[PDB]
Amino acid sequence: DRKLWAPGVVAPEYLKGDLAGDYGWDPLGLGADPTALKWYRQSELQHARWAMLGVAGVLVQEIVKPDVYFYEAGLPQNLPEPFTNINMGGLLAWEFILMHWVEVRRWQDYKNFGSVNEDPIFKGNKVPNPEMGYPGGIFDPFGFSKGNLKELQTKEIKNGRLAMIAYMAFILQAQATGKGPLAALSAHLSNPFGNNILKNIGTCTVPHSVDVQGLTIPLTCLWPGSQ
Amino acid sequence: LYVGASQSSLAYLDGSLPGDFGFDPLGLLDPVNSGGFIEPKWLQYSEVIHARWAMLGAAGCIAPEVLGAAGLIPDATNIKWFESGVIPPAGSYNGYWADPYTIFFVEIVAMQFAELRRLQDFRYPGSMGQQYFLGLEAIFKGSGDAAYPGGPFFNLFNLGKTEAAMKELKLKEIKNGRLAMLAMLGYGAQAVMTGKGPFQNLVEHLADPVNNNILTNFG
Amino acid sequence: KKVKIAVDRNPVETSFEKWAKPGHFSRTLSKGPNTTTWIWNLHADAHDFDSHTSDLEEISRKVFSAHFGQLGIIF
Amino acid sequence: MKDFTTYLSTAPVIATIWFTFTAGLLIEINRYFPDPLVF
Amino acid sequence: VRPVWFPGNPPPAHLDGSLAGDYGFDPLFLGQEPQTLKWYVQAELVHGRFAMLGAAGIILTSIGAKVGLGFPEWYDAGKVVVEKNNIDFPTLMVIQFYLMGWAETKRWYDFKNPGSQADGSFLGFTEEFKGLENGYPGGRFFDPMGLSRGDAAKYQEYKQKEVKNGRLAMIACLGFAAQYAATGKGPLDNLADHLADPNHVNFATNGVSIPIA
Amino acid sequence: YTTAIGGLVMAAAMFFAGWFHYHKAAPKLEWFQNVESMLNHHLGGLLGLGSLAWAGHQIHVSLPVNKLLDAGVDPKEIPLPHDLLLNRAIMADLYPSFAKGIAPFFTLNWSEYSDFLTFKGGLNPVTGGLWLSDTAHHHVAIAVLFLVAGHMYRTNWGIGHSMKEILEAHRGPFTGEGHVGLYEILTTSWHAQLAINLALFGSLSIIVAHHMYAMPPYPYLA
Amino acid sequence: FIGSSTNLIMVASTTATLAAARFGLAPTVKKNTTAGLKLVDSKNSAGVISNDPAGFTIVDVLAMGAAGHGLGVGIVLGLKGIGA
Repeated sequence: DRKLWAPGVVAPEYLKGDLAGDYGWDPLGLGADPTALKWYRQSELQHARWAMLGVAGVLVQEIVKPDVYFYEAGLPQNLPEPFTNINMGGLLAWEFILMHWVEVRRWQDYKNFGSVNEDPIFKGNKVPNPEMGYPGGIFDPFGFSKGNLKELQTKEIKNGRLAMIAYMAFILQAQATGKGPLAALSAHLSNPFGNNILKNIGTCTVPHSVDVQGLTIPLTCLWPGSQ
Repeated sequence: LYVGASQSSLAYLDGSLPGDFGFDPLGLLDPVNSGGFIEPKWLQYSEVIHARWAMLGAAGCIAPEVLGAAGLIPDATNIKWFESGVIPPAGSYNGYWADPYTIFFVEIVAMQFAELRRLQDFRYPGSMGQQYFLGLEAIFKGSGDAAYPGGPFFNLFNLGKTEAAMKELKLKEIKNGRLAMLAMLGYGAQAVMTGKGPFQNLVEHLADPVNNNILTNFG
Repeated sequence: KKVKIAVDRNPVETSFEKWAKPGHFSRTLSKGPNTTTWIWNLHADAHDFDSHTSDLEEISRKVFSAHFGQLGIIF
Repeated sequence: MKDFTTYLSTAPVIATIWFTFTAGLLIEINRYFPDPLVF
Repeated sequence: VRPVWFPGNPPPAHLDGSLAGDYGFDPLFLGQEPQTLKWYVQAELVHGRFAMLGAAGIILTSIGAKVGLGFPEWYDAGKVVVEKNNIDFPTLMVIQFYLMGWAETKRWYDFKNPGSQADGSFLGFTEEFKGLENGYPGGRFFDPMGLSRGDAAKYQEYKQKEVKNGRLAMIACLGFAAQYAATGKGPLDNLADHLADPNHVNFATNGVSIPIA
Repeated sequence: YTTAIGGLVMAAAMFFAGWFHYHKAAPKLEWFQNVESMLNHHLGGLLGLGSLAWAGHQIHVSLPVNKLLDAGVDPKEIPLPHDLLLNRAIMADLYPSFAKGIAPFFTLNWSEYSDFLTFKGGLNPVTGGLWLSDTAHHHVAIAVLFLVAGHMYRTNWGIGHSMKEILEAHRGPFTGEGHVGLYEILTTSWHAQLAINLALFGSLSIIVAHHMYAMPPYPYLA
Repeated sequence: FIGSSTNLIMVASTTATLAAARFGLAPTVKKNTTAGLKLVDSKNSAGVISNDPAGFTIVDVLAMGAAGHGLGVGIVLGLKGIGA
């Protein structure tokens, strides 16, 4: 049988190894309901892909632009040309409209599987969509799905889980030290016994609030550290 | 087995319960004409609950002083257990994220949810596994014994699969809990007597045992 | 010979059914009033626990609970 | 609840409630109309 | 089977889940009798609807008071309205009592005798006052959109939504009264003060709720 | 006000206890017939522990507060009872023996506590009542005496006394059998116990009236 | 305090009362007394088990310790009251 999440533990009845990356891990029994299990699988896939994109973006941004802090990169004054000091209202409007459209399409696909595959404007443009959360077609133009989709899906979910943990690590490292992941790694490599979680914890480098152009946005750390 | 045992207690103490050493000179587990709260199920349940709470209490009352003596935690923290905000006349800590009453209200809601659901599993065995609780009812089914519910969360690593292993671990748990209960009683008595932390009392006693004891601390 | 805690579980059910039936404690008063004398009797034998029944256990239980009621009034 | 209402319908409880109502009415009348001797 | 107020405890025998918002909550057995339960159902519905209207009005007026619109607080709106406009307070009281007396008396006698207000003795109207269920007076007047005479399942869902929103509104009105009695400010002022500093601006720091704090 | 709230809580507890003991957990007849155990508890626990607890309150609250009150200190300026119970400096200043702690009690140096445990007698010339140090020492002695008296009857071990045996052993030539059957009478009849208790209780109330007017124990009472 | 008169008197009193009950000279949990102060067998309800050959239980230790402490306290306070 497959290797579980712990030696000697017994996997739940609903976790028979059908989904990719199944380790029989469910201490809260949230997967007991099949509908809830499907929704949680979609949520896990979304979190995994978004976290992988965020981790890759933070790393590439720190490599290409080391003088820009990723935590404060959302400020309009830190945006690159020609988007510097741009109005955030129009930007939020653009993102809201586009993301709302794509997320409503994805949600409708979840509610009714295989019902929004066709393009609503140009008829005939459809995606195969063999499983929920795996549309394919235009989303996979390189044709990497015509093989062992199970092992590839396992690799995707495992890399996504690792990226989720890594992104939260980046967030807490930035909230406790005020620097990016590569900067924190270099600082720890300079003196491992002086720069670590033993001393960096308890201090919250994030300010109380920030005035984004006209309105103020409140900020806080994940733990009650010293401001 | 232990001192103070008698033939009266040995009639109903056959060794089935964990930690059964035949020590009951007051006859509190007599099943004949028993009721209310003085009955074997409630008494055993209360003993294991006190055991776990006292284990957490002993570890939490000695951890900040020990960690502060080693330099792992700063000097702002590392205060006595009775000066952390428990008893304001004895001392309080103002470094929390909110006042102790706000945190106390949060604790009221949290503890009421946990304790009331636990009580319902004791009163109605398995009743916490049917009503919707955001999918958490799958791990609140419990078992026959309210003191040992188990499940995917309460038994996370599935420890004690064998009956003998479970009995061994239960005996270890009750013994550690009884030791922790005695330790908590000693912590309170030392706090009232010496007015210092338990770790400080242990260090002072190890430095000079003849001149640092309950006899010399009377005056 | 052995001093222990001897207690019976749930002997009397908590209900308001007997609250609507005056004189239930007495066999003679449970029939109902026919004359005004009955009313006075209803108050003259309310605490006469040994007159309601001959069971010493029931009388002792009633006395012990009545003591708690008296202590509550005093408090 | 039926037994409780029947208990409340007994002579001492009814007399207590009725006398409390009558006494309260007389007290409130004498409070809003102090010292009434003649009509 | 259905979710109850306190999980694990069986619901009472007089609460079988037929009514809207039934959670088996009756520890004092106030509605144990059927007629008393029917009367209490109508009382709870009236209370919930009045609390919903009151909560919506208080929230809207507080919203207008927070922004520069000149709206007064809910605890001063009566005085502001009676003094700003030449309105006599006893006259308004009598008018409201007349209209409410007519409506409530018709509702009361319909509760005592169901369908008795449909005889046509009130200006010839018959079907507009027949009444669908207890506390649910359907018709073209009270329900002009006809949401109660179409899609029975949707009607039951709306009944559950109505009773739950009414209970929440009753709790909200009690919260408004307690917040004004303790802090002395408007509800949105309390909400803004809490959003400014939630760790130090709450009921545990107002100095009135917890006297030992 | 706090005492009134506590009294209401105690009243609720008493009513709950009566309901619980009549409808949920009712004691059996053999439980009520444990006169030896009941007498041991009433003598030691109730009377002795109550006297000891009141002696502790008098030593830690009544004595310093009343000493400052008789000295002319305003009640607002007098430290709170918990302040007196929290630090040894204030109590040591008011009573020097408090500087030694509870050490003289365990080393059998009770004479050191003579500052707050006296035999003054008479009355306080400032308040007209009995000296509170005398009342505190009185309650201490009463607590020790009642605690000793609470270990006389046999309950579950060999040590102790059996009242039936004591009653049966008292028999002279002028009274025939003696106290035979008295143990069964007092363990089966509530009216006989009520008669004895009411007689001694009324006599005690009269004794209380006499001792209270003759030796006024409260300040500004005489 | 160690070696003083109070300590020696208290230790001697406790040892004397504990040794009397163990060697059949004082009442115990197993042996009672009649009206003529003669040792007789008892009927203890607990029946405390003890590995001691004379049946000395922990209850006997507590009873003898309390009696010895009372005797020692009385002797110490009496000697302190007469100038001895």
